[PDB]
Amino acid sequence: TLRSVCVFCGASPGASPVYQEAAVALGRHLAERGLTLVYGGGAVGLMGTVADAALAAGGEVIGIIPQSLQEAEIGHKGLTRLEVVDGMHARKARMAELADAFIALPGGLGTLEELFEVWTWGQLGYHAKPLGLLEVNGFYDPLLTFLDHLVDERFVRAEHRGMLQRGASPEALLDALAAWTPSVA
Amino acid sequence: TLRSVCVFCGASPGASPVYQEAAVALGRHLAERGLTLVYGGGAVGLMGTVADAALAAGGEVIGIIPQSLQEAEIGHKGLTRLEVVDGMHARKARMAELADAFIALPGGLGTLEELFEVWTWGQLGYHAKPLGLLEVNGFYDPLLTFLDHLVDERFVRAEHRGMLQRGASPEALLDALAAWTPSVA
Repeated sequence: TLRSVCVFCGASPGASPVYQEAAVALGRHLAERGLTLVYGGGAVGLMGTVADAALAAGGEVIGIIPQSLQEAEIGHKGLTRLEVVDGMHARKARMAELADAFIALPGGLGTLEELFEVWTWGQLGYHAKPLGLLEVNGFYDPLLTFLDHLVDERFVRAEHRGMLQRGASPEALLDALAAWTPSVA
Repeated sequence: TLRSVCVFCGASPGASPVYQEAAVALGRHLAERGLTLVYGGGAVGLMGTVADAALAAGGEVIGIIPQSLQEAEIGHKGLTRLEVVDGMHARKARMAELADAFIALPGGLGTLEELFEVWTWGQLGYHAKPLGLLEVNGFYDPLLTFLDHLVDERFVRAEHRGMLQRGASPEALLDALAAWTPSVA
């Protein structure tokens, strides 16, 4: 049973409307499902979009932001709660602490470092929470090819590769996350 | 002027001899160049290989390991120094502190989370040190395709994308890192 899902996503909006459309769909779906959205607390780019969509649908949203980005004034003013913490490391740990699962929408370097870090925490046995990519057109295609090469070349175990789900539909991806177990090897 | 280079690389050896051959070449080259090798301090997989090759060539090697991995007994016993620190976050920060540049050899999830984190630190203006991928056959090919998609889709700025160099030759990659400046946009 999922109750809260942490979403990682770009601080930019992306070069085309498809990214914002996916963000909207994800945000709306989480709220419709009774799930709490946990995220980095921004009002810019896809961060803004996913939070606004969840809020507009009546969902609870918890933003977790380091003081450094907060005084850079990027912080959302309409959330259920906006938690200001001491540093990026504390931020990521808090986000993970409150989440039952993790979803990456498209984003850049920060989105990817968040995802790979939480994934590594799973690999190392710090949590057993599933992760997933919300696919938007072919955005994640080459990353997926790369990630499967890691398994073929034996730098990543099949069971750790299997912590990462994927789907183009928020409903189908959330279903996969909610049901995820190491038993389906 | 580079004096120390931090290398990120797999804790596994990889499915074929090409990975270890590259690691050996990199390690040897750093030492031949008078550069200090900074790394995660392991004796397993490509970590072991790069360190051994640098040591065999007479180079200085500094390993930085969290107490948690140290008491999991993966720590190299023949380095110039092996620094045991408090946590993964401290580890990464120390590694960055001692490094003038960063190189990723092939690896898995941990290698990638290290790389993307240090890259993000650069993007955010915490350091202005270059990063590079040591290419081994077509290993990094799909990652590179993905990374260029991030720029096309405007989730990553061209100037931040340009902090990451690449090369199949340790000599040519180190040359690119040593010379790197934001001016070559």
